Amino acid sequence: PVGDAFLGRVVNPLGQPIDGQGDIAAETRRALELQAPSVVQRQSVSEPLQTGIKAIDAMTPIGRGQRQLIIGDRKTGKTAVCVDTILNQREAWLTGDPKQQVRCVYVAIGQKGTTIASVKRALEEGGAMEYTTIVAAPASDAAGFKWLAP
Amino acid sequence: DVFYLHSRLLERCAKLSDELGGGSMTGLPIIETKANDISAFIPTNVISITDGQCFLESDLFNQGVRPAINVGVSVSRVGGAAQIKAMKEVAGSLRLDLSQYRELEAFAAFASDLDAASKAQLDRGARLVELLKQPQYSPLAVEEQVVAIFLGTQGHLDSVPVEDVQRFESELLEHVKASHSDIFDGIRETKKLSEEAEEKLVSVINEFKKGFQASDGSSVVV
Amino acid sequence: DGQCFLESDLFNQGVRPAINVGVSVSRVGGAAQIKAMKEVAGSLRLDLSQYRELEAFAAFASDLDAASKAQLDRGARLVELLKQPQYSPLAVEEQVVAIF
Amino acid sequence: ATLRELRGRIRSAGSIKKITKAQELIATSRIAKAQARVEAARPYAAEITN
Amino acid sequence: FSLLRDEGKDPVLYVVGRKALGYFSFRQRTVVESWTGFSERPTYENAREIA
Amino acid sequence: PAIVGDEHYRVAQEVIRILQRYKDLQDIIAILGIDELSEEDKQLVNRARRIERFLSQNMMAAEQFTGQPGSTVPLKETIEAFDKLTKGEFDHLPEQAFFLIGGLDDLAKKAESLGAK
Amino acid sequence: PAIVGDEHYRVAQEVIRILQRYKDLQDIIAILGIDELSEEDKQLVNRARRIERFLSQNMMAAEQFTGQPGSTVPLKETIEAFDKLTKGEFDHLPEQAFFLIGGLDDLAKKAESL
Amino acid sequence: LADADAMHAKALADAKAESEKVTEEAKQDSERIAAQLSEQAGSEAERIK
Amino acid sequence: EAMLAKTAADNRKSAEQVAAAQADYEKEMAEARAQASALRDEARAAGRSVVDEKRAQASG
Ligand SMILES: Nc1ncnc2c1ncn2[C@@H]1O[C@H](COP(=O)(O)OP(=O)(O)OP(=O)(O)O)[C@@H](O)[C@H]1O
Ligand SMILES: [Mg+2]
Repeated sequence: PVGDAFLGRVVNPLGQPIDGQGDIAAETRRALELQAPSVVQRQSVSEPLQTGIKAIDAMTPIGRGQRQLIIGDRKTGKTAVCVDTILNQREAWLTGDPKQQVRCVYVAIGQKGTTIASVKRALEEGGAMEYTTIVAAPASDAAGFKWLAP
Repeated sequence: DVFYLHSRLLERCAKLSDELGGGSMTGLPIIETKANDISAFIPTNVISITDGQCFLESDLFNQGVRPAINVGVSVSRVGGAAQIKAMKEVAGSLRLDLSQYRELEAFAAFASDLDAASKAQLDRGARLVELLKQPQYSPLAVEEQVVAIFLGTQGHLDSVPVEDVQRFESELLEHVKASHSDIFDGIRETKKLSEEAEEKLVSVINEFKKGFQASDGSSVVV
Repeated sequence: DGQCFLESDLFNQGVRPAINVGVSVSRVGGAAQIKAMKEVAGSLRLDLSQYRELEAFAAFASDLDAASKAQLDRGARLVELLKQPQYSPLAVEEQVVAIF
Repeated sequence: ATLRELRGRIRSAGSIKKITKAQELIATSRIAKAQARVEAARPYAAEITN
Repeated sequence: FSLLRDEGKDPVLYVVGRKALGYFSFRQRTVVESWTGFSERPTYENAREIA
Repeated sequence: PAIVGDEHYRVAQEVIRILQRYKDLQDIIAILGIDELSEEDKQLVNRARRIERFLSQNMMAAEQFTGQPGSTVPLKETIEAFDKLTKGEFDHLPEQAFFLIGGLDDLAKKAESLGAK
Repeated sequence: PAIVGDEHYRVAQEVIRILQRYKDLQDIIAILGIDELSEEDKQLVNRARRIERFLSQNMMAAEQFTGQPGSTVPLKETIEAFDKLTKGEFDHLPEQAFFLIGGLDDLAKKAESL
Repeated sequence: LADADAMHAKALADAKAESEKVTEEAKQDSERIAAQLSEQAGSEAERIK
Repeated sequence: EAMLAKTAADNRKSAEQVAAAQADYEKEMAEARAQASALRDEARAAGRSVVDEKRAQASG
């Protein structure tokens, strides 16, 4: 299921809520294997996606529609960078103009549940949880959920 | 088909054409390397698939560089197209300054033998490295980043000690936001740093420097 | 319950038995020694590990303070004291006196 | 572990290379200064010899 | 030293610098006087004292 | 800093930075020797050797292996001691004085045992 | 030489030698400054800078970005031009004359433009 | 000497004036910072509510 | 002779004063700047403490 009702909610790879906050009203359904936009359905990437981090925003800028890999060893700050980006989107959200707003999806694959709870708490502190959805496939989930969460 | 797994996943993040609505999805895949081995199978696949890479390093993290992004190897194939005009202008010199500083870091202690230009390069690079540091959970608005990078790259940090740069920056960003927010407005609503705004910002920086107190008491004026 | 690592490089240097002190260890410790040996050799292994560390560190030290030179000399003497020819066992009291 | 210690040796050799190259450049500057000092000393030596 | 020994002479050793100090300490040769700490940049004061 | 406080975090970061720099300089010291470092790097190396020694401790469960009774150090004393170490207050004491001891009182006693104050 | 001929190979090797020795001087120049270099070294630096600038060219694809149209340089013209450059027959001219031009005719014309 | 003494006296006077000015500026901006932080604390407290 | 000595001393004293005036100037410039910086620092510390206690009471 897919819809605006998935903002602020934690779900599993099947879309079923796990935050214990009740049902999620689905605007519609969407197959996981729908083909990507074709080479002629795109346009050049020309809009900044401000991560709020000077290093990225100055040295390795990220535009809307881009795939920027965050790669490093453990405990190097990868999740910190991603959560910083999600939090930085808050002013754009408050603008109210969809051409500026960024909805955020956080897919947590294989993390222990308390780590996901910590990330959700951090997002709540910064108010990012109003425009963020978390898809959780904790370490205790079947390999199928870990494979499907992204 | 593991490469196919990740490639089909990540090719769905795209910037649609205006006919389809103009919407976009930006992907930030995370990859954990072991022993900083980016030539492993899955890191290799994902590095091939994506547009740019931000390489985070444990050694930089321990050295105090946080976020620990290795600007030497981190790349963004989109580049300036993903930056506003003010950011592209101010950040233009960062890459070369940092590369030259990393080349000269071996000569930290021999500044007497360094020619004036090379010692200036070394000092500027030290200030710039201190500039890119950022505390956790503290994203900066693009105008704030533009002003901070302007401080770094216009030489306004040359009179400040390294150990104070960060603090200086933050306080200055506060000062402006407290009393000269029009600079932030101009930048945000025009996406460029106009000449009048630049000169006003320079005057504000100079006044703040007259006000600023270094950690060791050294004057940071001029 | 522990191991005695033997190294050919130590063997060729004259350290016989070629026990690598830094990585060799017994997981029982003083419980496997008589009281006298435990008293004389309480921290010998740590002493020798630290001595090897310093010797590696002071390989090209143009000068050393008094403490470093004293530790190096003591460690060299201990390393010599632990060398032993084959088929030459020492009764426990002889070992206690030597370590003393 | 072979790869681990080989990478460690590579890192060590890289640091050594950097230090030695820096020292070589510093020694170039020092040669310049020492030759300048010899030149500065030359005239008094000539005069006292005369 | 060999030439002076051939000429029926005894070398009396003086040293400027520490490397020679170590070399002669190993050789056990006695160093009557030693000046160190200015090899990189000698001043006329050191030369005057030595002379 | 949110949980452990600003001073604890600052001291921990300083210790980690010093030890990382020491690790970086260790190979240079191995080959070229310590005399070819800058004065600040020499001070950092001495400080880092003392810090890494002081990080060691005589544990209660380790007496069987050493005969030395274990010791316990309060957190505040640990923070203060490592702040002093990173500031170079104990740079004069022999590094052996920092090996397998408890708090600052044990450090002073061991330094006295080695003929230093 | 078996494929491209003797003159082409000789000019190419001379250009490579000059550029390589300039690359060697890069580090000394950067850290210690250019004035630290000798007079022969400075002459070679000037010649190598001129050669590496002349290796630039105004590309046809560059027309869209910069209005100036691209140029095609015949191989023999390139060989003779770089033979002259390696011989120092252009050191007197400024560096700016050597950016994004074609053959010797373009070089001269831009020189009279400076 | 008379001119130097006059310059010293006027420099001290101008120093006192500017010191008062910068001190009042410091008080004003410190009050502004305190009010802003208190308002932010109230806002986040309302958020927690 | 006393007049010549007095003239020399007066030139020296004028040179001393043209420097001591600016010295005292800069001295109390720095004093005021340090006092202002300390006031700002204590204001920031007070604000941080106030927000922290607001956090605590709100959580309770
Ligand atoms: N900019 C920063 N400044 C200070 N500390 C930071 C910063 N970024 C991250 N950290 C800290 O570094 C540690 C690791 O950060 P983080 O968990 O984000 O990294 P990671 O690479 O995602 O880790 P993991 O392998 O556990 O998933 C945490 O203590 C985090 O608080
Ligand atoms: Mg993580």
